[PDB]
Amino acid sequence: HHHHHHMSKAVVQMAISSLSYSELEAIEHIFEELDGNEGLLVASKIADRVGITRSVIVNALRKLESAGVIESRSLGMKGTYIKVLNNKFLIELENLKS
Amino acid sequence: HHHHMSKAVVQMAISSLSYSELEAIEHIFEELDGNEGLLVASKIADRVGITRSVIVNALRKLESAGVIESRSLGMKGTYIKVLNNKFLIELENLK
Amino acid sequence: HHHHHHMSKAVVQMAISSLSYSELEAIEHIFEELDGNEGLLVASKIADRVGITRSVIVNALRKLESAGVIESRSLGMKGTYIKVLNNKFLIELENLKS
Amino acid sequence: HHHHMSKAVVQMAISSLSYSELEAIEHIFEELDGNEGLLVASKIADRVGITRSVIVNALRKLESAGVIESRSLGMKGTYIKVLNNKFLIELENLK
Repeated sequence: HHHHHHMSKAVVQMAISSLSYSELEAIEHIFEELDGNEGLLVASKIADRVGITRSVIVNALRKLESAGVIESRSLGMKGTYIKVLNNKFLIELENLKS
Repeated sequence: HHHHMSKAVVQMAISSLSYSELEAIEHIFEELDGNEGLLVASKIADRVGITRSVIVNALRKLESAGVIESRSLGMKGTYIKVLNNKFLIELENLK
Repeated sequence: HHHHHHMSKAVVQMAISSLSYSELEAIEHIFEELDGNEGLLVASKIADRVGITRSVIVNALRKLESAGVIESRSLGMKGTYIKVLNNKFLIELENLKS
Repeated sequence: HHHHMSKAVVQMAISSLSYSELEAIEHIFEELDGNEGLLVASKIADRVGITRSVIVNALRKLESAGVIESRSLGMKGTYIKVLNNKFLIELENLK
């Protein structure tokens, strides 16, 4: 049936295993402030809430993007515009919520 | 903590398998226990109805992924050891 | 320096290892009819040339897309519009040309 | 043919390493040969200038990827075997 999504799973799985614990924790908050597949992130709000520096938000972000799971864009000014490219991602995230 | 790389490795490995190759290990591994044991690809081809080659390179792939090991014995069988903790569970639910 | 591209490499590497030999061979031709990063593919021309059916072209294609290396779009009519999303891909391709 | 999954596995593994973790195995593995041997993470921390923990979980990751194995001995060392053919070359050129 399932058109072997696996590949998309694998990718996500990989992406995740590379995150640090702080980066992982940062990710669950980031993708919950999201409105489904695309949205806007203000890193300060996340940073303030979780008690970590924007670097870890930023880095978490890069790691994901470099694995091609997301794509993200400078809205200079206010936040950063995030778009999920991989359907299986939010499952895993939503899954292992701890 | 680290068990994601391992999941990844499994999904990576299992996702490079041809559809018929997936089917074939599906059965190799329903030939139970869950660590080690053996068969011959003759006895599963003349049995499930899939040629003895798809068995042989389905294996060759899991083994290239590091997911398993196999001393192919001296012709009288082919010994399989799952050396990847998580292959076990991650297999089960498959298509 | 290199902002750990690795992840993008890994992804590509993975994508590749899943292709069949015919699918691999099909890929080198597809991505050479390309004009750099994006372009247009007519699968029949490829099929005719390499002597394989459109299914393998199509499948090769899916595998890549599902690993998020490319994205591809129905131009119904004429060809299929292909876009490379991963910078490290064409290196590997261009690399292992055989 | 199949040696791509293996490359993949290596790039996968090595890409999950922290920058300092990469640096640390860089040296663990310049402590040469190219299959097996040992050290202690005490003797490389009080040596290269990186703490003994980054050594320990850099290892834990390569080993979760299946790239290596380690019986951590009985405190008097820590035995390392690269069990992945291609880790060898793929390491070399690193950042």
